[PDB]
Amino acid sequence: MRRIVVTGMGMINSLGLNKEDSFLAIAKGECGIKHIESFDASAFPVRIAGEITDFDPTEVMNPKDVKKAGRFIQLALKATREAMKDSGILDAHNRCPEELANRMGVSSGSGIGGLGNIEANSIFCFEKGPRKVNPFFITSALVNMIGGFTSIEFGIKGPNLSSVTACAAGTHAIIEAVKTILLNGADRMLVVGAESTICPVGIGGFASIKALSTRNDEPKKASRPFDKDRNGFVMGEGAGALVLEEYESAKKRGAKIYAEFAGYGESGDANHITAPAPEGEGAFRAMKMALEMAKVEVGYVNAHGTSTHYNDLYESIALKNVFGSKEKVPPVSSTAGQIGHCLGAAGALEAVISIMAMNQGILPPTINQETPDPECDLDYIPNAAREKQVDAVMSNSFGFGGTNGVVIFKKA
Amino acid sequence: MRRIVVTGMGMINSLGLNKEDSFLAIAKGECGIKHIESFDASAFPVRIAGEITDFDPTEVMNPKDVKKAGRFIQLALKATREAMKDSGILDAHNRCPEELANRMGVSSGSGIGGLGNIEANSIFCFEKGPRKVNPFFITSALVNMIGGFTSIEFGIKGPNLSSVTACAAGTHAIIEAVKTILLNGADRMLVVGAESTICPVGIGGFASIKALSTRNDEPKKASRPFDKDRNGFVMGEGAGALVLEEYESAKKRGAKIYAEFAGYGESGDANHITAPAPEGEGAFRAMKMALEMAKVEVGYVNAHGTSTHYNDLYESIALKNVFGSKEKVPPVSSTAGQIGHCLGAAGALEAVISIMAMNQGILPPTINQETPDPECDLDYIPNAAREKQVDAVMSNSFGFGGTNGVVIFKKA
Amino acid sequence: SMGYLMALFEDIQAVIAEQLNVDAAQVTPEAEFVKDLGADSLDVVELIMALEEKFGIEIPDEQAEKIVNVGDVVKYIEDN
Amino acid sequence: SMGYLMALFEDIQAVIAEQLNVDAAQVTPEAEFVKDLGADSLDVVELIMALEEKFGIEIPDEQAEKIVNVGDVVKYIEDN
Ligand SMILES: *P(=O)(O)OCC(C)(C)[C@H](O)C(=O)NCCC(=O)NCCS
Ligand SMILES: *P(=O)(O)OCC(C)(C)[C@H](O)C(=O)NCCC(=O)NCCS
Repeated sequence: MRRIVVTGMGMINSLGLNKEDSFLAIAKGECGIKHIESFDASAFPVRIAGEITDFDPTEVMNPKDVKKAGRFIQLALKATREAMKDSGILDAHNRCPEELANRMGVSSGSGIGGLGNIEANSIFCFEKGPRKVNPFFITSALVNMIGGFTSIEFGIKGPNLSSVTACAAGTHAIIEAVKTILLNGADRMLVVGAESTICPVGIGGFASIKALSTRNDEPKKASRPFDKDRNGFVMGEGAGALVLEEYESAKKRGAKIYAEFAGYGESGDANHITAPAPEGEGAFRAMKMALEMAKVEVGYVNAHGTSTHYNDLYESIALKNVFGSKEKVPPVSSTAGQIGHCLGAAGALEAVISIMAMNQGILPPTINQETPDPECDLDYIPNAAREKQVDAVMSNSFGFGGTNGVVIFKKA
Repeated sequence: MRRIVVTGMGMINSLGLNKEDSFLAIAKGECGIKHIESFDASAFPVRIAGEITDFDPTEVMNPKDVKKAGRFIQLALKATREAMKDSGILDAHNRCPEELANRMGVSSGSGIGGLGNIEANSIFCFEKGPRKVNPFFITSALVNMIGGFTSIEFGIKGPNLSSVTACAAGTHAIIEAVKTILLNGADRMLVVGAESTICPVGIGGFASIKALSTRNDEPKKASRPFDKDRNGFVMGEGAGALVLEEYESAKKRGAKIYAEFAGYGESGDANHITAPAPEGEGAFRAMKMALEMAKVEVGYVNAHGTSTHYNDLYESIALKNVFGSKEKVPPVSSTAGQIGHCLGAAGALEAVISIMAMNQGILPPTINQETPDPECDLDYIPNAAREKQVDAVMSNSFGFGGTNGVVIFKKA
Repeated sequence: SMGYLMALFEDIQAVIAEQLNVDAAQVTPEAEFVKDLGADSLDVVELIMALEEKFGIEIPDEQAEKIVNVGDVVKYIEDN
Repeated sequence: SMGYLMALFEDIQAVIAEQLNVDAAQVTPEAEFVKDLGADSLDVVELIMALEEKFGIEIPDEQAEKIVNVGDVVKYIEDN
């Protein structure tokens, strides 16, 4: 069918403000997880998170507009600006050329978007009445306002789409973009996943279901995917961004080619609202469907690997079953140890990370591997990055509601 | 490409608990707007809404699980149960047959999902700390839990996708399901748009930007699309659901065939975060791309028509422009007078309404047409339904962020 | 007092029954939540919170972790 | 007095300046919000809210409709 390439990338997370600084720190096995300081978490059972402390919103938008955008959108406007410039597509005004604008869209993803803004205006309304609800509340908080602000910022007028499938949103935003190009609804798609939920009701929500790690004393050992001492995820904030283009278009305009899109898979467990399907059954089907569609040898897997008991175990089971045996599973790592699990943004961050691993022949490690889990018996690239050339990479994402998405990119 | 038909439908709104009662009332020009009573709005500047007062969640859910679902999910379960039953797909245990289950997915749409749940738990946390955050908060609130709860109730394990494009989410949810089936990712999809945000911060959010009608002294004349005395929309709640099915597989099953999918269009304005593009330019392009893809004669248009100044005006201009002239615009009606504008659910509700209008040769009116607007000069089927047979229908949806979606269904 | 203890038992039984749509028939001291009452990881953590909310108490996380049956929960609350 | 009036005007200039992200230079009594200050429907109503916060006011909704130049707002706050 139609062919699709990645021509621009960007990302911002707790280990870097750009994809270059971020990936290096991730491949070195550093860790951006810190103690929450965006809010007073002193009374909370969970006081750590993958916070970005160096991010300045007034660098990506003028000071008047900062109050109109939730933090996840500010992060998205940074990552997309990097990717859009990286792509070389912008004109002299830093805007998409007019003759191309109708055919370039945006596919955005977030699990919940502007939670802190909903929380704040909810409290305003509950303390002072509705007249204290700020006019900029709604458009600062809706998930699709990522595509809203980004499309106005770059003048792209193609399909403007938003995925909100929980912790798989960033991967589904990639796939919906692919589908749109494959069906000739666009020739290019800005893709961006973005999430920033480090706020009281955000941390308390995941604490009250015991989803989060409570290793507060050690923020840099808390997130440990597949380890035997894993005791919950650590919430991270960030955004990742890709530019996708139909292959001939990219060639004609002389594009940088990071990767070619190879295959995808989507499924639902129809089992449980938070727990994974037994044996990762839904994950298995999405992974098989992506592998059958890519028809390439995957040399590296970026796992969802959120540091929970069920995900790491049921994701490991599904990986064996799809590759046949534990010996046939390619090298796997989760980078959630380094930057935390970034929820709706994870799928997008981990596609950028995975393609860069391929580009550089450097496979980042899973950090904090201290005690092998006998039931998690794969090669998780423990602690130290592996220099290895791969020709294709696969990234997995699963969300509450049992929704699964998998993407495979291959070498250009 | 592959052929897509509608084989089951369901809907709930402020004028009925199922599609038969509701459509009858809507075609008769009845109005479900009333005074708000689901919270204390006595100190609010807007005190009217399309509230559903006869809905009992315990009729769709085990009473013990009502607490796990936001009100928008409860409405989605009501509408999807009706459409699934209507489709004849369900087995003796009201679940999808296991050998069809992997190829039937779910495409869900909502603007914000469980806002009242986020508001309530934000307030618990602020007033009494994170130990008062209810454990069922997150999974009651996420937009994609519509697909989560429904896929579990019906045992459908195909692609599980959610659209969060604001007031166009319901229509984009249809389009993502169509795209999924076109690309062979599923043979059937359950589509459902659902929204319930009649809560203090939801009403406060929209009054803060002066988007809501303030005719609190006359709830059933407040919503009046295209009328010269319109003064803002009226918020409604509800859910619409459709079963989409590849054509050969539907005929094999003996399915009933309500309609055939004919075309769609999607675009972004890249203009303003709440106001439409000048001359409804993004709407024009989305409508043009749907009409060019359908290649049929559209005999009725269910307009977005929310009863604000801007939409009604610029939607009318874009309609004229796309059909060529005022005389060449098919009959147009907005049913938001009758049931309110239902935000993320509107596109799903209005696809059901449009298709039923086709099925029964009855075009429902735009009600409360008392004063012609010179700038709004189309045929809006004023005040009383028109008995007229049509062979295709078009439904428009636009959302904050300038995101547009259009779908056309044709007789079959 | 023994009467006070029996009243506390009645209240706990009612709470476990409602939160889990189960009749007071099954809420016996030997009823384990997952096998006998049909609960899950989320229902249990939610039952324990409305206990702390209705009885104005605060079950520390360690004791909440060992809860396997209604008998155990009631005995912990009595020890309080 | 005249000094009080000057202080009030300067406070209004500060709020209108921070909200619309413009110098206190352009916010003169004859400056129009949409034409001269680069504002929009959402910016004016949000500026009006901020003033109802910096100057204890509660402008009723009908008076906010007739607001074209910064002078209107300043004179309303004067009549306070
Ligand atoms: P139960 O054992 O299901 O308890 C609920 C918890 C919170 C443990 C929940 O099921 C869970 O943590 N599931 C793990 C699934 C997972 O990590 N999925 C990825 C989305 S974050
Ligand atoms: P400003 O002149 O942008 O005015 C703000 C309001 C709230 C009037 C805004 O422009 C508006 O009306 N936005 C939505 C218009 C509409 O009806 N859109 C359809 C999607 S709800």
